[PDB]
Amino acid sequence: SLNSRVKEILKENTLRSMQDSLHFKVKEVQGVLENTYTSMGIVKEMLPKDTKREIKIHLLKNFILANSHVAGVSMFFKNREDLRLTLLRDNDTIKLMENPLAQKAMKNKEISKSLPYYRKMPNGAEVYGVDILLPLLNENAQEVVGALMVFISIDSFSNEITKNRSDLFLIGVKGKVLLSANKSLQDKPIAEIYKSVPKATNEVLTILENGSKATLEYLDPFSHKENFLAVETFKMLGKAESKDNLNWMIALIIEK
Amino acid sequence: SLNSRVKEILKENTLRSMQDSLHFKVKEVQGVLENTYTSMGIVKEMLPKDTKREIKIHLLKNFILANSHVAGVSMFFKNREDLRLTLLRDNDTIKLMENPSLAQKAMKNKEISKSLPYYRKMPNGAEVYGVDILLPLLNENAQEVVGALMVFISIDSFSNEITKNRSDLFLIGVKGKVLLSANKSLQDKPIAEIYKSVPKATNEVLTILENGSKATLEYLDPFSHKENFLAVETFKMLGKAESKDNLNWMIALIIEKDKV
Repeated sequence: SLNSRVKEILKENTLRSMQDSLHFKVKEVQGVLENTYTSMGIVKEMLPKDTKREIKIHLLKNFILANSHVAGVSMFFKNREDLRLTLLRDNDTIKLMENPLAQKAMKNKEISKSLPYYRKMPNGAEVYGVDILLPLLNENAQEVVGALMVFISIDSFSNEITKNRSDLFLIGVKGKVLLSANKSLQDKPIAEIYKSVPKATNEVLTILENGSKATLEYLDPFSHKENFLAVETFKMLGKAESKDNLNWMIALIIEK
Repeated sequence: SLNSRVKEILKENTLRSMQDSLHFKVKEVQGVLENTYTSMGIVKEMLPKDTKREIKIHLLKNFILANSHVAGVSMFFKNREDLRLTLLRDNDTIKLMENPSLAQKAMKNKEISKSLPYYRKMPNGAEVYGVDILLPLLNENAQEVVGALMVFISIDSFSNEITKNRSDLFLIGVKGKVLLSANKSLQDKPIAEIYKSVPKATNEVLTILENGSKATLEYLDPFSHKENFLAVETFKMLGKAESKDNLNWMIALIIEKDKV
């Protein structure tokens, strides 16, 4: 008898310890984004200052070199044709000459972000990432003079999500898998992938809209064994306010 | 027999659990520090570029405004006496001064250096406990040192992570110096002396500090006169950066033994 009272107490503790482990991982991903956004704020303020084009390229280059999860940055200046540049990682950085999200951002004077997409890199590879768009202001902090685009590599979060583990999912807009040990799931919705357990995907998709966190059980269509699932949301753009600031999600699974 | 076996089992789970809680706190503190180390790396690279004095000050102002645990930032140029400036937090604003800004050794070293903890006089008359991180500024060819950037990290500002809404955590530094705890009068004192009534405990902690490990133990608290569990964990204060001046800091977590 008391065996069975012990087994329900231990299951409670398994679920809560799983939730703590997920929370630790969420904070780790938020802290990567926050390191990047701190540097990005400083570049945003310094890029429109009264500096030669070459200073500005040094600034963008050192921003990317310092931020491992940034795969490229772009500046566009309204009234300067020599300040419309992209930098992308290759071995070090490659400079290349030459906009709805950016047009929006300059007009609302507000940080924007794109949906996840693949972008080609100097060595023919394709990096899955999101653009973050920021207005650049003149000295008086009122006139918009340009835009800064930061390409955040979602693949870079392999250091946090898939490194020596395969039990973690990074989930994004509308249930899309952004990153997971199984690269075949990238860019596909959990509603498609996990159609065999509709209560689960729909409980998960609720938590993703509502923010919040939760645990459940579901039958994994790949392993065919029963799995504990724990999910937890955070705001990808952090504090901000922008209409574009959505919940991302990290999911953690454990075989029952 | 079932009761004792289960009680030992629960006790290990409890130590293990407070190590998890402490590791979380260590990564939060290291996250805060990484905000600053990433951006001071950019500042380090941009400062000696060919820009006007007024651009260099804007960059320093932006750097300190964006890093809440930075309480002062300074630039020194070997050959430009107009670029010898300090920005200090003055209550809620920033205060520019041109004072006479170890910094020798930093410029001779070409690696990132660090001071020992000290009490810095602030413009509002208060003293802030922190450390200077010193970064050399290199010319174009990355080979010759033209000056230094110094970043004063306020240890006191980690109260948000260590002592806000709790009193069970300690930040510990060089040779067991207490850097931050809820009992303000421990600051800057060695645990060897604070906890002299438990010499086996301090010997163990001090050993973990030098070996860069983690552990748990039990000790009788000289202040509450109750027995405590104690978990400790070291981390490299400068994080990923190689440096002669790097060392282990530590966070410690205590819990009254008769509450778990």
